[PDB]
Amino acid sequence: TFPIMSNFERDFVIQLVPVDTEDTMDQVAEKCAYHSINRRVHPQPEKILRVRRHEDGTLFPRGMIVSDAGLRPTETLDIIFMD
Amino acid sequence: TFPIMSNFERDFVIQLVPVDTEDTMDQVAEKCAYHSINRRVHPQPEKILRVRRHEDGTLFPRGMIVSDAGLRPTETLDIIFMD
Amino acid sequence: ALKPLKTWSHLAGNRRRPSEYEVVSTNLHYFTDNPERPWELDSNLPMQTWYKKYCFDSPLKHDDWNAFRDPDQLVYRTYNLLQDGQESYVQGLFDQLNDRGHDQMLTREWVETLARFYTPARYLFHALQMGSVYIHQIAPASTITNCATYETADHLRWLTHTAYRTRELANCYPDVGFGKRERDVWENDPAWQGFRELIEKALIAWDWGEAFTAINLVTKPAVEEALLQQLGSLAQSEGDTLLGLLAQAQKRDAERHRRWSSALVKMALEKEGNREVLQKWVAKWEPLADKAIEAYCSALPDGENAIVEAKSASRYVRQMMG
Amino acid sequence: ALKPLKTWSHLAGNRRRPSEYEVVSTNLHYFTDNPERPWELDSNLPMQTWYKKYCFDSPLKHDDWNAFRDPDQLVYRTYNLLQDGQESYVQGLFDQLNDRGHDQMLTREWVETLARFYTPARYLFHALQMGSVYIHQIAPASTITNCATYETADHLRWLTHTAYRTRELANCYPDVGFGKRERDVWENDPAWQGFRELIEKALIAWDWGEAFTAINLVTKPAVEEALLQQLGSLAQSEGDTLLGLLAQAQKRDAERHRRWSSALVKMALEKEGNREVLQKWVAKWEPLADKAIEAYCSALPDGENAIVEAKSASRYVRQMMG
Amino acid sequence: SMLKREDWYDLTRTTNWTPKYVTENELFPEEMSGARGISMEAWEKYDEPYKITYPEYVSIQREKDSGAYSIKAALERDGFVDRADPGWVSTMQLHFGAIALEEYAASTAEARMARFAKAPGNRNMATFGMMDENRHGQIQLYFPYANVKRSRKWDWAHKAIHTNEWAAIAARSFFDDMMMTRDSVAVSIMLTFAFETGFVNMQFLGLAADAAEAGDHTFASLISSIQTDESRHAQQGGPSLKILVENGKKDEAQQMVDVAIWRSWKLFSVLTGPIMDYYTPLESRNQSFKEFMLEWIVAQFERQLLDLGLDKPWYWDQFMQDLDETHHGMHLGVWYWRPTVWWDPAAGVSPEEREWLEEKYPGWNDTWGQCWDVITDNLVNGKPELTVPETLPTICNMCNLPIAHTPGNKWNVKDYQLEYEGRLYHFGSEADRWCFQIDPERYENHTNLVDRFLKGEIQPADLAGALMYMSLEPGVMGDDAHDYEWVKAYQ
Amino acid sequence: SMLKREDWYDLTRTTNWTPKYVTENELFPEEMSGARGISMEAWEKYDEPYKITYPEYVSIQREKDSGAYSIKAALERDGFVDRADPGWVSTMQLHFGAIALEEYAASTAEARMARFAKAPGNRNMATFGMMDENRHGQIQLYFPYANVKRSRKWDWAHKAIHTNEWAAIAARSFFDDMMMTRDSVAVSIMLTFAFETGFVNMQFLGLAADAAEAGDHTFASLISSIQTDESRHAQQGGPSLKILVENGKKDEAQQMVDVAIWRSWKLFSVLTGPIMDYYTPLESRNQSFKEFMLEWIVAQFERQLLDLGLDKPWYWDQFMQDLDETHHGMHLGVWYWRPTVWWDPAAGVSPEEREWLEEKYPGWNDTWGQCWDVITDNLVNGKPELTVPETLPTICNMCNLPIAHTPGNKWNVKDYQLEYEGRLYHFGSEADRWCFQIDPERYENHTNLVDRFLKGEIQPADLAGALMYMSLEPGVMGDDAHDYEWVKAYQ
Ligand SMILES: [Fe+3]
Ligand SMILES: [Fe+3]
Ligand SMILES: [Fe+3]
Ligand SMILES: [Fe+3]
Repeated sequence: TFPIMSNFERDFVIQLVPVDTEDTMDQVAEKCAYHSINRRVHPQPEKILRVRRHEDGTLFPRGMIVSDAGLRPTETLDIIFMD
Repeated sequence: TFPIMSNFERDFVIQLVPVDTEDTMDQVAEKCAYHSINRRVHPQPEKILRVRRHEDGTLFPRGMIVSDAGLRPTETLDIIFMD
Repeated sequence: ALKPLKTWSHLAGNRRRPSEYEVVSTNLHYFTDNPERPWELDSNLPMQTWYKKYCFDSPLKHDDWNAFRDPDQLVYRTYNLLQDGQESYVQGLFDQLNDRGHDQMLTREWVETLARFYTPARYLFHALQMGSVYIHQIAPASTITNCATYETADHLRWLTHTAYRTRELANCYPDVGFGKRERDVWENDPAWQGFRELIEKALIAWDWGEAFTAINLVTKPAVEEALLQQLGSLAQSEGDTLLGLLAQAQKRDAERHRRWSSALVKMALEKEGNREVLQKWVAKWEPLADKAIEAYCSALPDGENAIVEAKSASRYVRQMMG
Repeated sequence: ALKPLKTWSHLAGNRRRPSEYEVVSTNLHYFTDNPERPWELDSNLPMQTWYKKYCFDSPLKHDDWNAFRDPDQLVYRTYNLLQDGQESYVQGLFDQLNDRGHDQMLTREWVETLARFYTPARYLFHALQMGSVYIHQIAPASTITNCATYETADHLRWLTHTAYRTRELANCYPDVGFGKRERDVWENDPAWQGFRELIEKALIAWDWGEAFTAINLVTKPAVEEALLQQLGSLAQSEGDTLLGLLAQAQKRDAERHRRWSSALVKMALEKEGNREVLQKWVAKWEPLADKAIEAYCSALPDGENAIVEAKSASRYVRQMMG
Repeated sequence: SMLKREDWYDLTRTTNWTPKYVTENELFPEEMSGARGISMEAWEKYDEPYKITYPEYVSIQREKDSGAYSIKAALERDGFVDRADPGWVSTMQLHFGAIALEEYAASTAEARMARFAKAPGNRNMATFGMMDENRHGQIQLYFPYANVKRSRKWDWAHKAIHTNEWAAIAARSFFDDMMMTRDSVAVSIMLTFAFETGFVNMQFLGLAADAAEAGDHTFASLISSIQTDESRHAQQGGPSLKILVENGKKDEAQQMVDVAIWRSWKLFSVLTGPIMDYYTPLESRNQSFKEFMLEWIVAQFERQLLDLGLDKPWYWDQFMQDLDETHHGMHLGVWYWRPTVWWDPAAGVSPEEREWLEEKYPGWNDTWGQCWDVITDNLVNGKPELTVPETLPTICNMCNLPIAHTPGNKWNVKDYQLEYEGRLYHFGSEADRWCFQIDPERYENHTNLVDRFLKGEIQPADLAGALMYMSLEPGVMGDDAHDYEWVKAYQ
Repeated sequence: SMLKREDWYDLTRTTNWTPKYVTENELFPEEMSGARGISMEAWEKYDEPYKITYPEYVSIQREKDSGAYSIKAALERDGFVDRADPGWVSTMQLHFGAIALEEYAASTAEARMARFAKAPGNRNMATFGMMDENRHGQIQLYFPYANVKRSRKWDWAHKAIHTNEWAAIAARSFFDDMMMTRDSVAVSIMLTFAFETGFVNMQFLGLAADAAEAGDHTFASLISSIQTDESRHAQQGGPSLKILVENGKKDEAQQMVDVAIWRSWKLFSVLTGPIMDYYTPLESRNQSFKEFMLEWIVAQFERQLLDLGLDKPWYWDQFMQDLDETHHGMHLGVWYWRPTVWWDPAAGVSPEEREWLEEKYPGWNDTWGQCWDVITDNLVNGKPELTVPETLPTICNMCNLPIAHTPGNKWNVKDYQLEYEGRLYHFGSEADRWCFQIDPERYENHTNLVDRFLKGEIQPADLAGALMYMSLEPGVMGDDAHDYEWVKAYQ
């Protein structure tokens, strides 16, 4: 278990979202979407959710796992729509 | 011209009504009706309006004129429905 | 249709916006609307006759008495504000000089002087109360009446101070007779007979103008100079600081009464012949005032000078009015 | 769901319906909610350390300081009602004794005594103001703090009376130096050095319990007996009735401060060891109080007796508390 | 320290003395004092139940105005008056015009007692009473003054009693008789006991409640504040009555009470009755005028009279019966003659209101309802001109109010005429005629509005001339309060 | 006779003396006084513009309470609170809970100056200021106390600041920083100049007007009365700033002002902004929060700073931009997380309200409106559970408020993170992070609610556990103010 701050695209607030060190970025995005999609943001079925480090804008590959991302606990991440 | 107080039957208030010393009781009743009938009292086409001295209840004939009634100025008269 | 006004119709077109005082005190008496039948009843009733003879037929005349304005502009609201503060001061003196044992420090001689010259005043002060309240009910304008209203309240205030101190004195000196002996002193002591005759006679002067003069212009200045000024100065010099301060505090009310009385005289002098009317009344009542001052003050220590000062000070009140 | 209560949750189940005083004065301080971090910031800030050392770590202890209740039950609303009346009385004295020319009747000797023993008090009274206002900001309960709040307002009141009279005296005696010379008298006159040393040292006693003791239990009784009781009695006997009455009026505030101080000591004595804690502090500060009284009163006429009386009266305040 | 009030109170009223330089009768003229043969010593037994001293008075009354004036200032910009029910606005305009200057006049009635009562306790309490009415006259001028720019009608708060408008004449007739032209003792009985203690004390309590219910907190605070002053001086009649009864005057006392209560009732039947049963919105009516009278006025009188050793007035039963009739007639009269008053009368005869009236007064619709039926039909049928008068109604020579009573199916309108010294007088009731007969010289040559009209004193001698005589002009002349909105329910 | 105030006033503040038995630094500890190297003589130039003495204070303030308390008592039985708009009731519950005890705490902030300011004029004015806040704490406890039997929510007028509910933490964070843990001079600047003179004075003026408009005259009279006390002690910062600027400290002065104004703004963006633009009924909105800020707050600051010789804070332009965004986020946050506050938040997004918002804030619907679109659809479609949260939002380590900003078509939400001594801090703005960086030791180990949750200090470590940790239970936990009535417009 590892805490991160989700800054979901088109949402208005950053939120606390607990992910797992073994989660892939895709699974991180899914856990983050749970707190924004269909609550405050409309789904975009034709897009793919990507994870980007908020501070410098580093884009993490879909398959990279938290364990290898070099994140600081509670690190803020942008969850953006792409393709 | 002679002042009398009209206490019209079924009305709620006594009123000042100037009549003429030469008026018959029928004409007195008519002048009194003007201030009560169709204002506060419904007509009674099947009845005849009579004049009665309020204080003692003396009934004056329809054809008697004010001049012969022995009324005190401002005398109160009942205007009643009869027959 | 009649359009709404910016003030009362009787005050419209005053140039300056009516004050609270003018809004609540002017042109309120309606018995003056029909001089031939002041009250809404038979015109021959005793009360109709009383107002026609004592109000309307008074030789002190004016075309518009409702124009009178109290210089202090007292209103019920401001009267209570003013006096509540003054009573906070007086009751504060009573409370704290008592805590201090002020009455126990008085000499026996002075205590006996209080029983003779101070406490019997409850009768004289109440007589003034009656005097000013009669003026209230017979004056020709509501603004004149109101000044008499508040003045009456002040006279009751003085009576009340006196009643309170009399009990306090009785508690401190049970043997003197405080509270019990005053009526006999007022009724039989030579020092008081001058004032007693003056106020008893003035109390039956029904003409509103003569009542005003007898009570406000002649009797009050004499009572004030003798009982407040003279007795108060004596009290201080004799160690009774409470009475010295109390008398001074009550003198503030007296000064206010003189201010409105002076304003009324001023207004009256707008009409030819009124000064002469007022001087006639003063001339009739002044001799009794002198007698009052002479009998009371001569019995006080250094009496002859007290008499001279009181006479001079009271006459000065009228002199300054013209 | 939580049901509505009949009073505040912290007062529910009191058996007797909470008074206005309890409704607006109890359990208001929140810095006492987290003794380890009183303020909502970093726990090592100077102010965090200040409250932990001077409030929480005080040897004067109790499990529930919020239980304290002012015996007079003062609230802002009733404080202003009470004091507005008292000021009506004091300002009335100022106004009317002035009209009377009271200051012109004082002897030159006494006027010089006022410049030395009376007017410099503006510094001592302001020092008390500072002393009680510090107690306010470091006391462990809102009810204790409030008593200090109103007490502080009273000290400012005394300063204000003194500032006013100082100007009046300066106007009446321009040559004396009233208003100009007080700082030098307070700083250099032997009569004042006892009090000056006492209050300067007491002003840096940061522990809330020691501040309470130094200021309310030791310094104030000494200041009150010397400057109000002793100087006030002297003033009266010397013909200065204004000061005699003024000092007596201010003494009413002092009596109230003693009432709440006495109530706090009473509460403190519920805990074993507190009496000893308080007696320790009194023992430390008492010697300076004696010095203060001795230096000031010995310089007054009949000084040795003034010293004996003041010492006796001030000690009696603490004696009656236990 | 301070003394307890009870320890020194008596000295404030130990003020009687034996005159020497003038006689007692000179100092206390019987026509002004009314000591009625009862000695000064006997009058000194007078003991007011509610005591108060000067310092207590100025302190308590200061706070009273502080609060009332503060509330007025806080609610002024709100302009509640601009959105209040029209019936409520009319209630206030009627209120201020009818009593503001009479309240002020009462200070003179109090002054009469302050100077002429032989009972020293009476003299002091009347001094406070004098101050009280001074307050009431002033505050009830200051408050409506705020509305002068809204309608000329508010000017009548000051103007009314200075006019010959019929309602003003009726008011002065009552007040001048009860308190302005009576000896001191009579005033204490007729004014403070009969009218203030008997009617005003409870009336203002109900009025203040009605104001709150209508949403007018400025007026509610005003009336409410005013009535807390009442008993302080209203208490003055009780002690006087005890003294008259324990000495040789139970009959004289009874007669003054009989007169005062009846005259008070007549004024009440026109100024209060119509308001409770017609101007107050249906949903705000907690009880009817009759219910109010039985619960808060009548029983209290019986209790008071019994305790004083007096009897119920001879007219008591009739008075009870009239609670079902009189005010209904006064209302219909005021509404029908609406152009003659300075406020807008509210008809109060909508279907729902008529249901309430039938419930509160069984038989209303078959009597009073019939007059209203004709009026309603004319309004529905576009004949509004038949809802306003073309003549004057007969006026009672005592109460100066129209002579009216039960109409319709139980017609019972009567005139209690009296020929006295070559003049025919008309009275609205047995009791009104009696008030004249027990003291004819007190009312003999007074003339009511009708008398003046018939004498030629109103010129031009027509309705327009009469309106001018009464100082009425378009702008203040009354009309239906809700502008006939209630007619829509009949179509 | 009496002296003119101006003739003796200076003697009341001629109280500084040269200590001898203790040193000046002992008597005036720098950490409490903040004299900052400026001499006692230089501080004596301090001259408060608004002067007042003890007798004037007790007299004027006595009448103040007489009026306010009298109005409260006169309107109490009316029960306006029971029929007031739900959004208004929420406004008051939020108001009392958030400031009643902080108002009282301000008397200690004033006491800090009364004892430790080297400027004698400051010491006396702070004594009056101490009394003022004593009044404000007490009266704002006495007033809501009247509603305790209506809802447990009113108990929070006293309870709130004693809890760890997030809004209470944010409040203490602000107040403890501005007035409770600063030296005397700092307090006068940060509290009286920046916050009271800069925000509260005008805010209470608008709040009192809003209360009157809502029909709540008790609250209107309360707030109105309270704000007339403000400038008397709010004036204290101005003179301190002049002295710092004319001596060697313009930069130190500027920095305190920069910090205080920003922190004040953040608290204002959550406690006032949402109320003006969402809780206040559409027809009662005289102007928007942004318009209020530009007209009554911003221009005034610029004027004040220019006159003091200071500059506009470095963040001024950004601050201007945020008037279009911040409070909209604070509102959405409070409403979405409504169960976490003690009042019922009003959504304020009906068709008409959204039109107003678009007019007042061009672009609102395409940004903020989109979040609300999703929320509305879920409510219309019976999925209310998607309108409440299942996690905590990220909280700023400075203002302790959620980190939120522009959503929708112009997404611009940013976190100004900072790694300091092995810990990652999150900030809601550039200025919030700056406040930490210029004085890190002042905030270093403080922990916000999220930090505590992540540390294991909240147990059970779930939402129910967090609610309990914040002392929240059903009955006071918030929900939609109008019970979702606005949803009907969408069906
Ligand atoms: Fe009255
Ligand atoms: Fe009355
Ligand atoms: Fe405040
Ligand atoms: Fe403030």
